[PDB]
Amino acid sequence: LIWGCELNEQNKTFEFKVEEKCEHQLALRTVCLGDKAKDEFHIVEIVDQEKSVPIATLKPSILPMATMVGIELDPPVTFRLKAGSGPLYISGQHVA
Amino acid sequence: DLIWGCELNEQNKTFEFKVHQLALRTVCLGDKAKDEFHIVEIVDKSVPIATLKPSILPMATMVGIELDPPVTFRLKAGSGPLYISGQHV
Amino acid sequence: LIWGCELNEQNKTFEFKVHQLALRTVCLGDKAKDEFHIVEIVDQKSVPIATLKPSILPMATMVGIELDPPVTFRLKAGSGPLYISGQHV
Amino acid sequence: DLIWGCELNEQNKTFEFKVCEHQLALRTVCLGDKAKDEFHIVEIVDEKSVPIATLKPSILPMATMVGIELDPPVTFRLKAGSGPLYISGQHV
Amino acid sequence: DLIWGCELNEQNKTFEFKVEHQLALRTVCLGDKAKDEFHIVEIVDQKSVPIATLKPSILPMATMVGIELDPPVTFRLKAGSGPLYISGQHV
Repeated sequence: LIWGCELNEQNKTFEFKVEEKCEHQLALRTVCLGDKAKDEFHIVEIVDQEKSVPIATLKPSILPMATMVGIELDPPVTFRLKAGSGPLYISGQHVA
Repeated sequence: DLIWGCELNEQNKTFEFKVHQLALRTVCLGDKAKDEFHIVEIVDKSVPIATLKPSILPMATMVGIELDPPVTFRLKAGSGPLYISGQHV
Repeated sequence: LIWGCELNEQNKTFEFKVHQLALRTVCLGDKAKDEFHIVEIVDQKSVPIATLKPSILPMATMVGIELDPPVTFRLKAGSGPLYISGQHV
Repeated sequence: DLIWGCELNEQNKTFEFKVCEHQLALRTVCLGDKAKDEFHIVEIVDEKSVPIATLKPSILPMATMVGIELDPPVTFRLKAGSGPLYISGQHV
Repeated sequence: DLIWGCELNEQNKTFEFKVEHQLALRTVCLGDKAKDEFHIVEIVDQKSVPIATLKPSILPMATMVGIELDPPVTFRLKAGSGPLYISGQHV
């Protein structure tokens, strides 16, 4: 199944988790802005312990999405909107 | 192994791919699309997967996205033409 | 190994003529007019695969598009020169 | 498995990555939101420097790196620009 | 395996990768002083095949995926002044 989250200013941080192990990874597929996103740089980072790794920088009028290739993560994973108001959408898939 | 494609627009905001797996390859705008952000998502949960705008980014390459039918593509925003392309796999 | 064509305003078509073609990139030449070019794959019908435009996106990387002969490439919109590259797989 | 990243910027232009064996697979390069609006170039140093990415905030603020798998130690340097420029990768 | 690259420019429009082992291309990118014009790079099968078009204020680099090449190959700057840089790995 396809997975998605939305990061935005009210909800800057989203923790993806899990009812089974199983060992399934989350493979990122794309990151993309909503069409009422403010016209400013939006930066999405992966958080783990404190270290975060920026992985995408976007801006509506410059670069509104990015294709993610090869990123496979071990749950639990935390995504965070380091900069920007969003909506910023992340998509992915379950992988074995 | 052989090419598939759909078209979404204002009067056709949806396309069900029904009855193997679909590998997406590209999403791109037609040349008369209006100059606005277009968002296409997968519903089966709604998950956006591309945001495009003719004078900013008129296409994207999709990598790794392989889907089991049935899946519906929706144009969450924008009026199209927006084309999705892919391959049976 | 390496292969490519050139579609343009005279030559809108190129037929890849009968194992397997892996597209690599599609890119515009430096004198394409500044307009939307669209390239579709035609079958034995039609699936737009790249939208480009010199001052917006003048090339794209193709990933995962592997084709069985025959297949034809059409310059649906635009003057060209537009170049496709590929590799026999 | 675990995600890796580094920040190259004007103060710290060079970042040396050091570790049963394990390559570093790069995933993305991207600019910070206060980077100056100028071209940033990043290169791998081994002395021969090979540039791998050029970015600029108002033109192309990030890129996806595909297939670049490196054997430690690797050195990243900011050939141009002041950053922040962020690199992400995975142990593989 | 190991990192390879070359600089192509107006004075040196060609670079020949010379001789088992293929070259997997990774990126192409422009220098911060390239002029603001379309640069094109093609593989010369010595049919030259363009593989990239870039321009500093529109698109200053691109990611190559799946291009693996047997030497001898030659890369040619079909337009543009450069510096244009190409990167790759021996696979």
